Amino acid sequence: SMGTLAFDEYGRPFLIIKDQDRKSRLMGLEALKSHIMAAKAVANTMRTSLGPNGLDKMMVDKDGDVTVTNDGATILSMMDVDHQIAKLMVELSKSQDDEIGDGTTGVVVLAGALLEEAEQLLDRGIHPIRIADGYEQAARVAIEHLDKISDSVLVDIKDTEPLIQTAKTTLGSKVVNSCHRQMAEIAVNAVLTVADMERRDVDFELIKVEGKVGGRLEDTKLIKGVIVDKDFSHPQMPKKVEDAKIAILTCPFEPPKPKTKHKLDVTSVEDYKALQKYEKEKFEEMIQQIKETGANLAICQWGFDDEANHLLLQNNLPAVRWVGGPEIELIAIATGGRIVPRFSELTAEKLGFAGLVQEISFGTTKDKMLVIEQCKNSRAVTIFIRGGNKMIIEEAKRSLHDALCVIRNLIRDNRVVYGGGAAEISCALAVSQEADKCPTLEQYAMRAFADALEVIPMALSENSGMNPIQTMTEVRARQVKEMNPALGIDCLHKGTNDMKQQHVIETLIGKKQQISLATQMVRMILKIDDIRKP
Amino acid sequence: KVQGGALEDSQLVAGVAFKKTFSYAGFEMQPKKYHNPKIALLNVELELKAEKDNAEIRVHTVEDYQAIVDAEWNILYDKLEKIHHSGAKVVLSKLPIGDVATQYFADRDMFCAGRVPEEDLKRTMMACGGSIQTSVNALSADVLGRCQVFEETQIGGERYNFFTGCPKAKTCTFILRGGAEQFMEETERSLHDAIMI
Amino acid sequence: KGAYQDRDKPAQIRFSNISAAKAVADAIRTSLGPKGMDKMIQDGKGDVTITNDGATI
Amino acid sequence: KGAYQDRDKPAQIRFSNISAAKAVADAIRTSLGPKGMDKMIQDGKGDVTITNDGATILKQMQVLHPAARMLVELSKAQDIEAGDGTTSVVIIAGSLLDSCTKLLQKGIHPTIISESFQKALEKGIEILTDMSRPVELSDRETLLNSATTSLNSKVVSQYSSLLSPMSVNAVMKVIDPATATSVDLRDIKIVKKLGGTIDDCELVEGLVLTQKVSNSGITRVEKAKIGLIQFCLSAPKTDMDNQIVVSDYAQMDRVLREERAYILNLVKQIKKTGCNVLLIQKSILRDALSDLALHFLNKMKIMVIKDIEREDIEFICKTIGTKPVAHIDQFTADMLGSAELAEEVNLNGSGKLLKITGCASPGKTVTIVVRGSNKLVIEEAERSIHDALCVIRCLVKKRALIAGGGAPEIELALRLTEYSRTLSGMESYCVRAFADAMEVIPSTLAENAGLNPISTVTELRNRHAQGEKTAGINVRKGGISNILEELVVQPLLVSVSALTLATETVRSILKIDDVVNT
Amino acid sequence: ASLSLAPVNIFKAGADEERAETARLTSFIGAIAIGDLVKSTLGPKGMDKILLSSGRDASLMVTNDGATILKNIGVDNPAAKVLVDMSRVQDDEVGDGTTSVTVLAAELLREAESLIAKKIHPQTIIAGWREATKAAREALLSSAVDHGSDEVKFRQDLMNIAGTTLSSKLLTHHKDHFTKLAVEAVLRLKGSGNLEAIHIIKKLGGSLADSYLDEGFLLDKKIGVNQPKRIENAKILIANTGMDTDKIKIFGSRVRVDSTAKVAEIEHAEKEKMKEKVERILKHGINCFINRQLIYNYPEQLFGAAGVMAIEHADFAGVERLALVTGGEIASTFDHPELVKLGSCKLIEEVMIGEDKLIHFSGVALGEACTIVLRGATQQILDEAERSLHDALCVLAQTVKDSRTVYGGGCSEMLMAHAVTQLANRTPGKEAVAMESYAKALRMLPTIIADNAGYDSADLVAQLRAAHSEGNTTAGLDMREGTIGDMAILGITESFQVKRQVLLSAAEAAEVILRVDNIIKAAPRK
Amino acid sequence: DGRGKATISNDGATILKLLDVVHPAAKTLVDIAKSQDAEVGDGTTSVTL
Ligand SMILES: Nc1ncnc2c1ncn2[C@@H]1O[C@H](COP(=O)(O)OP(=O)(O)O)[C@@H](O)[C@H]1O
Ligand SMILES: Nc1ncnc2c1ncn2[C@@H]1O[C@H](COP(=O)(O)OP(=O)(O)O)[C@@H](O)[C@H]1O
Ligand SMILES: Nc1ncnc2c1ncn2[C@@H]1O[C@H](COP(=O)(O)OP(=O)(O)O)[C@@H](O)[C@H]1O
Ligand SMILES: Nc1ncnc2c1ncn2[C@@H]1O[C@H](COP(=O)(O)OP(=O)(O)O)[C@@H](O)[C@H]1O
Ligand SMILES: [Mg+2]
Ligand SMILES: [Mg+2]
Ligand SMILES: [Mg+2]
Ligand SMILES: [Mg+2]
Repeated sequence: SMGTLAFDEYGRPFLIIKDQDRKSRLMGLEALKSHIMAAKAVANTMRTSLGPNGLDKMMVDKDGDVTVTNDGATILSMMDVDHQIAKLMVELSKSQDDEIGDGTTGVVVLAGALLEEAEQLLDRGIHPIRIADGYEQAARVAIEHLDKISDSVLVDIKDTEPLIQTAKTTLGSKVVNSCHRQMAEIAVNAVLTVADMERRDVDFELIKVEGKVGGRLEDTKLIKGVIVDKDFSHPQMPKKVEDAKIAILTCPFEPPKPKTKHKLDVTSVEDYKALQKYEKEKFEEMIQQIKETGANLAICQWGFDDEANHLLLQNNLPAVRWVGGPEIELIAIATGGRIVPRFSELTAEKLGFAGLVQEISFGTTKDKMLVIEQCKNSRAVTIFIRGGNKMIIEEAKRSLHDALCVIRNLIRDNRVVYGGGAAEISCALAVSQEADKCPTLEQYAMRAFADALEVIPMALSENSGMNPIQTMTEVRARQVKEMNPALGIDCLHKGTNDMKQQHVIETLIGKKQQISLATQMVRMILKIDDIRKP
Repeated sequence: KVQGGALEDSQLVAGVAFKKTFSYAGFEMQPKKYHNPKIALLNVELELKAEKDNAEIRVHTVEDYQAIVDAEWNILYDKLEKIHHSGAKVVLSKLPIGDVATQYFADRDMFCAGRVPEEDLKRTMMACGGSIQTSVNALSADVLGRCQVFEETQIGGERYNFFTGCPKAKTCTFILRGGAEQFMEETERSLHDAIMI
Repeated sequence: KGAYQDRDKPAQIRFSNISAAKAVADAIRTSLGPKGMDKMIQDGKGDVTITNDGATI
Repeated sequence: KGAYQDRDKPAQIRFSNISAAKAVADAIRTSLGPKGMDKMIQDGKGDVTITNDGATILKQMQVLHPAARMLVELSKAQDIEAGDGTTSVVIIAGSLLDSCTKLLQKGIHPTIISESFQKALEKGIEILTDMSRPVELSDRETLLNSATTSLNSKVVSQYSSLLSPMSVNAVMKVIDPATATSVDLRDIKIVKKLGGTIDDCELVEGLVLTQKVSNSGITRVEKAKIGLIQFCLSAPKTDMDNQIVVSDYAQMDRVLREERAYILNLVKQIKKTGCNVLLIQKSILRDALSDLALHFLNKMKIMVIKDIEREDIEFICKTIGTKPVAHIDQFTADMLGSAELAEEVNLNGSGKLLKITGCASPGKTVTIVVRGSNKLVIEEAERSIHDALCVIRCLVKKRALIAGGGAPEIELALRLTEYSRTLSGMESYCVRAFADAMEVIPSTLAENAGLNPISTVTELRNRHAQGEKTAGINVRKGGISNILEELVVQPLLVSVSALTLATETVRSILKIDDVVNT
Repeated sequence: ASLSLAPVNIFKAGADEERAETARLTSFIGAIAIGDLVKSTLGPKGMDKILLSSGRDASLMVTNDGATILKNIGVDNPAAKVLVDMSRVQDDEVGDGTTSVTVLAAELLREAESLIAKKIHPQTIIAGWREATKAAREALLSSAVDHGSDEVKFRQDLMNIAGTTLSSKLLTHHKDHFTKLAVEAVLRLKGSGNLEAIHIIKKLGGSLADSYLDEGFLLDKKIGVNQPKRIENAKILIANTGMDTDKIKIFGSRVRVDSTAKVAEIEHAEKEKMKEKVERILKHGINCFINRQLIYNYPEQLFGAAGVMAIEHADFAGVERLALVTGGEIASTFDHPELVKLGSCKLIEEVMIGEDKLIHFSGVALGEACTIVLRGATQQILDEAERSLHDALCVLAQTVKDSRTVYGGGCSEMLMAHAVTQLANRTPGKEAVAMESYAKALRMLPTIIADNAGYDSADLVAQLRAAHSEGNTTAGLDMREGTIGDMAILGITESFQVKRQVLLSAAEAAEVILRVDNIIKAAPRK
Repeated sequence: DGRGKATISNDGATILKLLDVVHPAAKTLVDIAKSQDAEVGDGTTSVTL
């Protein structure tokens, strides 16, 4: 492990690279084995966070804040890694999360398993590129087999039971499985409310995921509208407004002010009195314009002053101030209103409508929130999460993100493979059959790919207390005997091994992305044979 | 380079594509698909601003004060109204487009993107077939751009604007997928080798 | 569901021992056979030893 | 065999708190009584402080143990409620805790100790009230004797003949004796000026100011009409950004001239009212007294004192009947104060003072000028005078008087011993502990006087049992006597509040069982 | 292999990865440390702690509140941090139960360590714990009683709840006093839950029984100089105006002239504007004027000449409470007096408390906000009294919101434990062995309550368990003599809200701590 | 790099740019690999070899 070790065949200094004495290098099979060791360490860390009986990890950051989670992407992001192959595995999980939002632990476990099998193949002397090419071949076979055994679900708003089952499968492994169906239902309703069916797009900016300590997890609900962390501007305004005609404004309720450098010169008592009357009349004109539009509520983005606040109160115009741009946008979208930049441009048509605007309390806290709901056809939505601690609230947020991403993936492609390791077992069977029909030296690489695909069912069995090899062999034999690629691991011990009957459901895009990403990253890792670093 | 996805999921767009650029409020009120849009490519800051940095207003009357306020607003609104009357349903600026302009275009059911990078702007120009305008006073169909489809879609965690359908396109945009920053970077280097070859 | 196996250090120790043993085996795999080569070993005192013998190595 | 009590840290914490409290009590035991001495305290910064005040001593010694901190807060609370007894209260608290030590050792629970202490407290309040005698605020001799008793403990006790009548006059001048239920000692202003001796302290019925006079030549004013000015005598300045743009040479001369004319009109509107003394509030953000204004005022023969503070305004108005004026339009003759004299008096080259004496509307305010040869003795004279004023305040609050010289403590000890013998149980031990603990103040008085504490306290107990409940330690004769003949009296409120606050602090400390290092 | 114990360490210098048994060890020891710390404050015979911070100011607190204790300690164990946050959230949700939720979570984790040693999976344990939580919830809800309809019995339940909330705290000395204080103060809110309406002023000095609830209102602000100090039949204008060199909000405005004479004219115009503002104010027909903002010398003079008491520098809280206590409208515009509602109180005087003067509003109109004067011998006594009063007021507010009540003295925990035991002995598998541990923790709650007094905790909890098995669903600890009794008669009752929240938050935190099999720490920022 | 950011490449010009070569004669191979990537875009490893 050194950059250059000669110093010359003549005794004269041999300096080629800067700080070559402080620099290191690993070349060849030892570099490959170091990579495999790092990847195996990461994967063996992650495999215990896989499945319903999977356990969580408690991450502590630089400043000592605690994060309890089962999400592989969050774990590997919070993990203070120094190894570059482990950094690649963190990138792998992040990529699975970006593209899919689920599978972030399966990808890592599977990639680690592929590298662990490549280890024995390299011991037997196969070229790492030949291993990578056999892995590509087997991965293509497995992807087509997934397309083959896939099923389809209806993504309609009438019967949402298949989507609820998919979301429940996604949320089975998370701490929020205490409110399993409630969480699944609200993730489904959220995406279906905010989803472009024709475009097949789902903008998550239209889903506001808010958390507030207090209450119970069961109190988490879907608001068809908006929630804001603000209150009415005056403490004597009413805390409830029903059938609210809302004026959304990005103009501070203050006297106008040019953006250009300006100096208004007062040169006489008459000029001073004119200025005074101008200010008074500006405040009165603002409030009068808001009133003549017919609004019963105003929502500004930039705060206002004492005269405007008291005039709103006097004129029976409850008002919120210092509302942020994103929530202003969501309020406009939800209430059907248009964002107005100045009072002169305000009309009865630019107003939004909410059947209820309320200020909500949270016990012995002094904190208030504003709920806007009972809109007609809100294309925006809010998920308000409650719970007994900020750790379970943050975990609920990320778990519900997983469920929303899964429903998004169904809206993008409704095809569905059955989980519990059943899809992996079926793909392993297909890859084994094709390796049997393959006469080149990659037969070994494809057999290794199959043995690696079989690590997810083994991991599920282990986490569920079952004997990995026994359970997997029995369910594999059953799959080959009675043709049913929906036969998998009974993690919850419902008796049956039929995942189609247990309604354990994954997205085809999810499994395909797992396989493809794991294989591509394993390829880039096997292609590395030299490490240099200080 | 869009992290997430497979190499076979990578793609070439016979047009131009670039990532969404720091939208303000009302951008979600804007539409996100246009089926024969005309495209205004500009080097213009569209927002309420000091008309000039060495400019100083001096008034001695509240009527003149109000006139000046309304004058700033009319300057902005006239720029926006010219852009609207050019027929352009999509608006791209190398310079910022403020929240007022964003909401104006959202109300007119137009699309706006500001702070677009210069390279992406020139590619949009070479693809759609217009010219980049520092002034909005001559927005002719000769200087406007055109594509058969404009869309904003999700690609692996990021939002991307696609101008597709340009038959006169002298430009293309590779969109590379993969599981790591360095994976995608070495993919780019490989493609650079192939392209130079 | 059998016994949870609340402890992971036994398995960790097993894997550590296996790794060390495999490392030794893979280190001397090159000194095996007619086509195998020798290793030079410089002791801490500086006593040099060239050898193909596994026990000696 | 009950519960094993597997934990010993609660008891260890109790004993540590008791030890700290007893250490504080034993540290200040020497500053108790007429024969008690003072402590010097050099702060970390080097600020020296000589004092006999328990609250001052404890606040100034940066105590670190929690229980000792709590005793500091206790002495401060006594200083608030009574202003006298801040040493007795700490000593009583320390003694109650030192007795809780052996109670705990006997194996009594802190809760039982606390409740029995509450019982002893209620019985002791009853006993002290029975001992007490009512007082009329017309009883000037009783007030003088209360003040003299309060001062006997301090460095200013050879000057009691001078500072007791002043401490009675001040309070009797700042309260309506028929309706008053309390006193605000902010009505009594104290002005510490170095120089002279403590025999030079003075009670000024009018007003005293340390601010200097701005006029030269006008130091004395008879038949003085005084005005408070909350506006600025300088060139006009709007609250908004204002400039004066000159574009012609003539406008320059015009600017100077019009400024002169503005200032002259101001000072003329001031002179027209008959004002000859002018108090100008302190003004940052604007010059309150320009040189032009001073020139014109001096030419008009008006004394000027600027830099008056915005916190002394209500006091100055309460004193000399002035009304603060913030706009020249409202500056008229009815907004002035008439004083028979206003003079800048010199103190033997030791500084200057503005004295506004004589007043047609001298409203319930007085000032005390404290003189002295050292900063330390001046500070302690101020503290002692405050203690005397607070004793008179206790007398105003509660029209009841109690004998001194440890007579209340001995009577308390005795009658609570009797109460303990009647309340047989485990409360009996705790009440007897409360009694013998309060029997420590007489012991301290005796030790400090120089007597045999055991013999003195035994004679006191014996005479109080015979019936002489107004019997105490006569440090003048050197033994026991009727303490009212020595005229050692103190308000019942002092003893009662000391007992109450000490018992509450003791119960609080007894409810503690652990210490954490957050 | 493992991330840490591998031939290659995959971590940056300063990081760490505790694995399964090591992680559960540090988690259980941290949680049980937190719990053992916070107990001994539990119950009537609970004792207080000295916090004794270590910063350079060295704040000193004497507390019996578990939330306060946990907030003010330097915790570095992650599971302990979880329990700390749990107690903080308890104090946010309700105002009581912050020591019971922590002790319960710690006892559940102790039982969970025992079960893991018994070789049970920390998913079979979580399953059984969720079933037991359901059973305990339903038993509690069935045991709850409501009296909000009957006004007299609701008053009695409020008094009992306040007494039970204060029993553990330093105010149990004067419990019958502070109970009445807190109940009257929470009923003066007339159904609102605004605890900011109840202002608490801690005045050093006096006895703890000298504390009281002012029949009107008290304010620690000053009156102007030439202005009255006593006002009978006070008409009050509550405001938030500037009244302090109040400039026109046009900020480019500048006075640019060519004459000091013109500058003086403009200055006089500013003063005339302030005078007209004061005149518009006075046209409301007032005797008192309270402003959230300052009041400068000139408006002070004007109010004095008008005979108006002008209180300045009240704050947002001050004017809110004043509006609640008098009926007025906080105003900033005075061009429509017919629309501005004024406040009323029979009298406004200046009173003495300790050595400080305060504005006293007596005979107020509404009274929907309150002032409580807390007297005491030490600042520590005063802060602990404020915390205890806050506890009691929060609980009474939550009860006025939800009149459901639940008996205390371990009766509720014993009833829930009985339900969990029935479920367990009717349930097969090792989930039954985890339900039994749930029940053991629920029982260990009153066990600890009794331990803190010095009684035969084992004997008394056995008696309670037998009673709740026989059907005496109201049996609880009688902590006067050290026996068992009828909580319904002794008046030891809690808010169903607080007991349910204790149960659920404890079970949830124990679940989330039990799901952890790895603790991956990142290099400290240092 | 010193910042800890890794670059993974099969491209010889890239690899040699990243190697902090300081030998005056061995800088010439890095330079000609750069020149090859400039003029052609392929052959960077072949040129050095
Ligand atoms: N109810 C269930 N029964 C059997 N297997 C399940 C069940 N729920 C989830 N799984 C399996 O556990 C695996 C891991 O899912 P999960 O841990 O939720 O996310 P990730 O795929 O990111 O690890 C999936 O492959 C799925 O097949
Ligand atoms: N000429 C040869 N051809 C093939 N194999 C050989 C030959 N000579 C020795 N071997 C094999 O080499 C191995 C032993 O080689 P060696 O390096 O001495 O190892 P060891 O120390 O185990 O004997 C045996 O398997 C032996 O059969
Ligand atoms: N002339 C005196 N003879 C006897 N006892 C006195 C005399 N003067 C004061 N005392 C007693 O001294 C005690 C107070 O002295 P002091 O040192 O001021 O302590 P504290 O700060 O507690 O008042 C009281 O018990 C009082 O009765
Ligand atoms: N007078 C009493 N008799 C019996 N038990 C009581 C009494 N007062 C309170 N408790 C019990 O003490 C527990 C509350 O103790 P406390 O120290 O206030 O902790 P927390 O902060 O959890 O409320 C509850 O179980 C309550 O029922
Ligand atoms: Mg999942
Ligand atoms: Mg004294
Ligand atoms: Mg409590
Ligand atoms: Mg090439």
